Amino acid sequence: MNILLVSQCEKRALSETRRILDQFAERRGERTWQTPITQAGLDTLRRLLKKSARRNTAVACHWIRGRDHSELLWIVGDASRFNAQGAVPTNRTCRDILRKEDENDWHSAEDIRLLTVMAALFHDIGKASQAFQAKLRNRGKPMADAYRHEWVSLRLFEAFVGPGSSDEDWLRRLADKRETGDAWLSQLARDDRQSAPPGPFQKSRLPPLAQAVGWL
Amino acid sequence: MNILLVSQCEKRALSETRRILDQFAERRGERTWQTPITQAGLDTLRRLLKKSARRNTAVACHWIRGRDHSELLWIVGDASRFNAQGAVPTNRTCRDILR
Amino acid sequence: SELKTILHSKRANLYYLQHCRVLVNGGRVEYVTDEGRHSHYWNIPIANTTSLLLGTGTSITQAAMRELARAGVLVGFCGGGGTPLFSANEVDVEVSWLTPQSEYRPTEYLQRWVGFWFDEEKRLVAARHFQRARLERIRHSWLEDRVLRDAGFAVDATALAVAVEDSARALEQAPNHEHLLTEEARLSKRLFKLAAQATRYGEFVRAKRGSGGDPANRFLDHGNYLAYGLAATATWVLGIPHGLAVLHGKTRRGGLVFDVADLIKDSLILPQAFLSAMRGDEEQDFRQACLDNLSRAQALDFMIDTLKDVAQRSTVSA
Amino acid sequence: LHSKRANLYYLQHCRVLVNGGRVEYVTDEGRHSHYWNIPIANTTSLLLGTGTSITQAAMRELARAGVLVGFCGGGGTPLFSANEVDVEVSWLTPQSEYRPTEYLQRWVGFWFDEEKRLVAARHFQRARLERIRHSWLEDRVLRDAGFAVDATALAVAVEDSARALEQAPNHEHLLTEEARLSKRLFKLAAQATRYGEFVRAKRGSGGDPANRFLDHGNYLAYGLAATATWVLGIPHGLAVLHGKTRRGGLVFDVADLIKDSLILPQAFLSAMRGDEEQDFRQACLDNLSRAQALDFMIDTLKDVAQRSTVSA
Amino acid sequence: TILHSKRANLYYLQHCRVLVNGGRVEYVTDEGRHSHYWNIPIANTTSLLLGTGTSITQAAMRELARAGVLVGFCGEVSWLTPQSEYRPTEYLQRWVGFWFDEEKRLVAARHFQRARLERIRHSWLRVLRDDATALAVAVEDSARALEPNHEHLLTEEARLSKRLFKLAAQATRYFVRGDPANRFLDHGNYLAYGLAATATWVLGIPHGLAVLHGKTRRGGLVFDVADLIKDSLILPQAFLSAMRGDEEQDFRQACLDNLSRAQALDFMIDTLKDVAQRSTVSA
Amino acid sequence: ARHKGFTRRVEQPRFRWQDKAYDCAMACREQAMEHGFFGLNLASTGCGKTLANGRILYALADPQRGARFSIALGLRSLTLQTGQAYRERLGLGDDDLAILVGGSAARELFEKQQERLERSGSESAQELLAENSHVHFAGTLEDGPLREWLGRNSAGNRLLQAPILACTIDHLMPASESLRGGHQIAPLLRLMTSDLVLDEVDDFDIDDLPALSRLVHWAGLFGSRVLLSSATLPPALVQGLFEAYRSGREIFQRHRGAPGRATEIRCAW
DNA sequence: ACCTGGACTACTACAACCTTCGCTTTTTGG
DNA sequence: TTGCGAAGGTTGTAGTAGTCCAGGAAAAA
Repeated sequence: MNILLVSQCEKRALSETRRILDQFAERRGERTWQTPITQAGLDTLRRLLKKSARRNTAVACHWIRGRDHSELLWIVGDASRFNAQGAVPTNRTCRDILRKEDENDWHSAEDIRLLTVMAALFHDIGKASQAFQAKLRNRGKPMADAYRHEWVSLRLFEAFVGPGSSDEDWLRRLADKRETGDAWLSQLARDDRQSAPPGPFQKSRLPPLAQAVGWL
Repeated sequence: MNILLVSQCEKRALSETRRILDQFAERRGERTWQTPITQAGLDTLRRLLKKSARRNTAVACHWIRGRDHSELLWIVGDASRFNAQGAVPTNRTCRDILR
Repeated sequence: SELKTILHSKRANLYYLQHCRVLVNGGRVEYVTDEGRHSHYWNIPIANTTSLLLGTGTSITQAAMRELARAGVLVGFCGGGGTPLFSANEVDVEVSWLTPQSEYRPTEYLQRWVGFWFDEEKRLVAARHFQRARLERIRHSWLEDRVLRDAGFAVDATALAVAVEDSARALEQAPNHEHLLTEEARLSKRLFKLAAQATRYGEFVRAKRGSGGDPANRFLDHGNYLAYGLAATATWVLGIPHGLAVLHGKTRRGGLVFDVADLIKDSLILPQAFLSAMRGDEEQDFRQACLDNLSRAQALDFMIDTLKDVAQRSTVSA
Repeated sequence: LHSKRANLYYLQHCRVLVNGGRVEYVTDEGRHSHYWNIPIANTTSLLLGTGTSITQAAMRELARAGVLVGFCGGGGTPLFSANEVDVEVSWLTPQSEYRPTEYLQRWVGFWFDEEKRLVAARHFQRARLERIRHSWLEDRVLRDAGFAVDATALAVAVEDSARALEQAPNHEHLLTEEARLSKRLFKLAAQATRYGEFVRAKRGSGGDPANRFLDHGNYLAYGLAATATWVLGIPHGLAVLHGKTRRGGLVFDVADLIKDSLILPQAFLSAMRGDEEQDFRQACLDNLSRAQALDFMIDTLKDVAQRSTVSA
Repeated sequence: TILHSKRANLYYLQHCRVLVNGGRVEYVTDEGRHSHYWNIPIANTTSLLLGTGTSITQAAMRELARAGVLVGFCGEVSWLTPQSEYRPTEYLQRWVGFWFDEEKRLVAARHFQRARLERIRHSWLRVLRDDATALAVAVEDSARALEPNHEHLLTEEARLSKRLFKLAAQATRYFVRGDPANRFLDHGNYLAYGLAATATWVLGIPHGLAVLHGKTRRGGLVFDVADLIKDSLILPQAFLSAMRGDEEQDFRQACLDNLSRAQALDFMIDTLKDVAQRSTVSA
Repeated sequence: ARHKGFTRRVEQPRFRWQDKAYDCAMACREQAMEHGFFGLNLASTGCGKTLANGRILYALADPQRGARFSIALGLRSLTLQTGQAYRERLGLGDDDLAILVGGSAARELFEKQQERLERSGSESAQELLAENSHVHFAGTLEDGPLREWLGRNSAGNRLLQAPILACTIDHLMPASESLRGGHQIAPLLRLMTSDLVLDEVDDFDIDDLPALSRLVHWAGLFGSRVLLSSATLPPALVQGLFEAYRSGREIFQRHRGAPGRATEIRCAW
C-alpha cells in the first residue's frame, strides 16, 4: 500500500516528527512524505509517533486505496488542524465575518407585533362612554359600572367591522384614510335591550383575524 | 488517475501558484494538493501554470500509476529544487563540507 | 474553454454545506466556518465540482456566484438535514435551483425533446422507457455488484427475480398514467421489503415527509437530495428545461429532476442506507460512503445516456 | 425598475436578510432606502448587482411568497445565474405560488413550420430597420453628440435594404441582405465620425479602439437579451433566424434588434474622444436605459407570438 | 520490523558523503555555492551501494547495522554484513551439513540452473510485449544438456546464456558480450549481486561457501545466487532499455521497478530454502 | 459562567456518581439544545442531590455564554436559612443567587384596594408582585435591558437579573394559574429566559397535581428544559408529566428554530 | 590534525491587521 | 448602525543556518 503523510506540527514538535518519519519515507516536501509501505510498518510508525508526541503534534495519513479513491486512516496528535476529510484551512482570522447576531429566528415576531399593535390602538376605546366620563368626574359615592369598559370596546369594534364580512373588507375600509363617518354605529347591537343579541364570537359574526384581535 | 502536487515556490510566485492550483484540488497541507483528475484537465492545469509562471515558480506532479509504484510527470519552473526522482533536499549549507 | 475543460461527467466533487459563508477571497471561492476564537477559510475546487447544496445558516455573495456560473456549477438551497426547504398544506419545495445562464448549450436535444412533449401517447412511451431502464439498472446493481455482496448485502435471488418479472409484466401493460404510478409504488414497497430482509434489519416501515425517527428513514431522506443534485446537473448539461416533466410533474414543480433521479434512487441508495443504519453510523459517514459509491458507479454518465436514448427513440418512432 | 412591463427591480450595495420573519435590507441610507417599497408578491422579480449577498432564510421567505431571484452584473448586464420559469398547460398543475408562463407553447406551435419561421425572420428584420432610422435620425441628443449622420445616404441605404428584405425567398438571401446593410451602415458611420477606414476583425483580433468598443457593446447587448428571454420564458436554443445548429441563436437574434441602433454610434464617439473603458461602459448603460431597450425587446417578442396565433 | 522482502528501496550512490545529521542518516552531494542533504529511509531499505568518490563515517555505520541494512563497496564488490544481530541457526546448520561433503555438494548444483531455466521460461511468456517454438526448443536443449561434471554444467550454462542473448538480440533487432548493452548488463549484474547478497544474508548461510563459481572468485555464493535472477530478467531489461536510448539512471530505475514487480527476493529466498531442504533430503 | 465549583472533580468515592452524571450531561448536551430535555434524578436520600442538580444543569448550558436556571421546592414557605444552605451546598456568593423568602399571598386581599382603585380607571398600575415578598440579592442592577418597564428597583427587575434563583413552586405557579390582574408577567418572563428544576415534586397533594401538570406544559411550551428530582416517583406521574412536556414542546418548535425538524425529546435517568 | 549535539546568535520569509477606493473584466463566432 | 474585495503599508513571529565549545553511550533468554 502507498500512503501520503503530512505534518502540521510547530516548534520543537516539528523536529521530532521529522526525525521519526524520515526513517520510513523519502521527503517529497518540506512537510510531506510518500512511499509504499506494508501494514506492519504503518502500525509501528503509529506507535512510535504516539509514544513521543507532544501538544503541538498533528500528522495525518492518507491511503490511496485504488482508482479515483483515497481515504483518511488516522490523525496523531491535535485533531483541530484538519477537518473530517483531512483537508487543512487556507487562512485564519479573528475578526468575525459571519456576523450572525443580526439575524434572529423568531419566525412569528412580525405577526405578534401586528396583532398587538392593532389590539393596542383599540383596547381602551370604551372609555369614551358618558357613564365612564361621569364616573371620572364624579367625586361622590361610586357606583360600579353596569358594563366593563373592555366589553364596550369589544361591542364598538364588532359594530365597526360589520358582521359576516371577510377580513379584507374591513381591513381595506380602515386603511382608507379618506373614509370617515359615524354611519356604522347603527349596527351597535346593545346588550341592554330586552332581546339579548348573539355573542360577538359566533361563526357568522366575525372573521378569524377579527376574533383574534377581539380576544386581546 | 489521482495525482499529488507539491509546490516549492518562493516569494511572489507562491501566491500565483496557490491561486491557480486551488481551482482544481483540495489542500492537504501548506504546499500539498491531491485529488483525482482526467488527462485533459491535467493538461489545462500545466498550460495555465506555464503561461503565468515566474522565475521562482517550482511545481511538481506525481502520478500513482498503480499498486506500490509511482512516477514523476513534469516540473514547471526551476528543477534545481527537486532531484531526478522528485524528492527535495532536507537542508542546505553555504559552508563546504564535502572537501 | 479554460475552466470548463473538464466534462461534467468526469468531475469528482459534490458539496453540501452548513453554517458557513461563501465568498471570494484573493481570487478564489472559499467558505468560512466558525471555531469560537478564530475563523477558517476552506477552498472549493470549482473546476472539479458539479453541484453545491446550501443548508441552514448559510449565505453567498454576488462575486462568488459570478465565479461559480462562469465554470458551469449549479447552486441550490435546501432545507437542512433532508427536510424540504419549505412545506405547507400540500405545497412542497425541496430545492430552489440557480442554474447558470451565461453558457450556451447544445440545440439538438432540446429540439428533439420539445418535438414530442406536447403529445400524450409519446409521453407515455417515454415513461415506459424510463421504467424499463430503472428495472434493468436495479437488477444490474443488486445482482452484479460484488462490492455490496462483500460489504454484507445478501438477497435471495429467486425472490428478486419473481418481483422484477411481475413488475415488468404489470408495467408494460399499463394503459394510462395512474396505473403506471400505482405500479411504481407497488414495486417500491416490494423493494423496501426485500432490502430490509437482506440485511436482517427486521420489521421496517417507510415514513413520509421526513417524519421518520429511526435511522433508516433519516438516512434515506438525506440520501434523496444527492440524487436530486446529480439529476439537476444532468438535465442542465443537455440544455433541457427542468419544467418539462413527463411522469412526476402532476405533484411537484419542476418534475423532470425527480423523474430522472428515480433511475438511481433505488440501485445504490437503499442498500447503502440500510448498511449504514446496521453499522450504527452517523450522517457524515453515510454521506461519504454514498458519494464514493455513486462516483464508482458512474451515475451521472448513466443519467445522461438514458436521456439521450429516450429523446432519440422518441424522434425515431415518429 | 428596468422595465414597467416586466416589474423587475435591481438591488446594489445591500445585504438581504430576515429578522423575525420579514426580509430586511441593510444599506447606507438606513431606513430611508427605497428598497422598502418593493411589493413582495407573485408579480415581482429581484436582480442583485454589485456588492450584494443573500441568506438562505431570505430565499426561503422569497420562495414562500413566490418571487424569482437572479444575480446580474454591474449595472444590470450581463446575467450570470437565476431561477427558471415553469410552463403552463392543462396537465402539469402543481400547487405553488410561482406564476407560470404560456409563451413557450405558442412559440413551439410554429417553430416547426418553415414558412412561419420565415415570417418571423421578416418581422425581426423589419423591426431592426425601423429602429435604425429612429436612432440615427430623430435622436436630438445624438445629434448634439457630434457624429453627423447624412440623411440622404442613410435613407437610400434603409430604403434599399427594405426593398431587398421584402424580396428574400430563402434564409440565405436574408442573411446576405443583412450583411450588406451592416456593411453599408458601418461605412456611413465611419464617414460621419472621420475615423477613417474600419473593419470588423474576426476573433476580436482588431487592435484599434473601435474593435474593442464594438466587442464590449456586443457583450452588454447579449446580456440584456438573455435577461429578456429569461423574463419571458422562452429557451435560448430555439433560434428563429440563425441556423438550427448555432447555439444561443435566439439571444443574438433578439440582441440584434438594438445593437446596430444603439452600440454603433457610441463606440465611434468614444474612440473619437479616446475615453477609457469604464466611461464607455457607463455611457452605453445610460443610453440603453434612456432608450428603454428591454421594454422594446419584450414587446416585440410577445408581438411575434400574438401575430402567429392570430393568423393561425 | 519490516520483512526484508517488503522493504522497497535499493540505492546506488556516487560523489557523495554519507554522514549522520541530527540523529538521521543522510548523504551529502555538492551543488556549487551551497551543499545539499538527502535523507536515506533506513527502515525501508534492503541494501546500499557506494560508488566512486564516496566516503562513510563510523557513526553512520553504527545506525545502518543497528537497523539491519546491508552495506557494500563497488567500483568485485566488497560487502560489510552487520554482525550486531543474531540470526537463525538451523538453516545454516543444514547448509553446512550439505556443504561439508564434496559428493553431496556436487548434487543440486544443476538444480539451481534448472530453477533458473524454469523461471526464464515462465517469465518470457506481457511486459516484454510492450518465437515461442524457438524459445521452447532452446529451453529443451538446455535442459537436456544440463541433466557429468561441474565443468560440463558450466559450459552448458554458458551455451544457454549465449542462446538467450542471441534470441534477445533478434527480438530487439539492434549481440557481442563499447556498446550500451554491455555497460547496462554490467550495471544490472552489480544490482543483482546486491540483491543476492541481501537474500543470502537474510537466510544466514555463510557467503564464502559457494556452489559452482567457488574457484572463480571470492564470495562465489553471492554470484551463484544472483545468476538466477540475472538470466531471468537482467538480459531483456538491459536490451530493451539500451534500445530505447536511455541513460544509466533511467535503465536502473526501470530494472528496480521490474524486479520489484516480480517479487524477485521472495523467489530467490524460497528457491534457496528449497534447495537446502532437498539436499538435506538426499542425505 | 466559568464557575470552578461545578467543574472541580470530587475525591470522595461516595461522590463519584455525581461525576458520572456530569459527564453524561456533556455527552447529551448537543442534541438537548436542539430537541429539548426531560431529566430525572432518583438518587437516594443522603447523596446530596443539590450539588448534582447544579452541576448537571450547568454542564448542559453552552460554556462560552454561561448558564441560567431556577430551583423550586414543594414547600409552602421558604425560610431564609434554607436558601443560605442552598448557597453553601452550591458554593455561590451572595452576588449570584437570589432568594425569594416568604410564601404566596391570598387572592382576596388585593380585591378591596382594586375596587377602591377602580374609581380612577388605573387598574393597570397594580404592582406585579405582592408587598410581603422580598428578593434577597445585592448584585448588578443597572444594565437591565428591561429596566424601563419593570421598574428601577421593583422586585421584578431584581428577580429577572439574578442568574440563579431559589423559590417555592407557589411563586411560579401564577404563570399559568393567574385569573386576574397582571400577576403572571414576571414569572412568565423568568420561564422564557431561563430553565427550571423541580424538587420534591411528589410532596404535592394529590389534588394539586393538575396545576403542576399545567405549569410543566407551559414550561415546555416556551423553550425551557425541565428536570424533576426525587426518590419516590410513581410511574403514572412521570408518564403524565412527560406527555405534557412533549405536547408543549411540539408547539414551540413550530415558531422557533429550523422548521421541519422532528420532535424527539432527549430523556435521561 | 576526527566527528555530532547543544546553546547562542543573527536575520530574513511569511502571515495578519489597518486604511482607503473603485465598482470592470478578453469578452467572438457566434 | 454602516456593501464587497483589492492593493499598499506596517507589525510580529517562526524558522533557518553560522559560530564555538565539549564529549566522546545503548544495558540477554
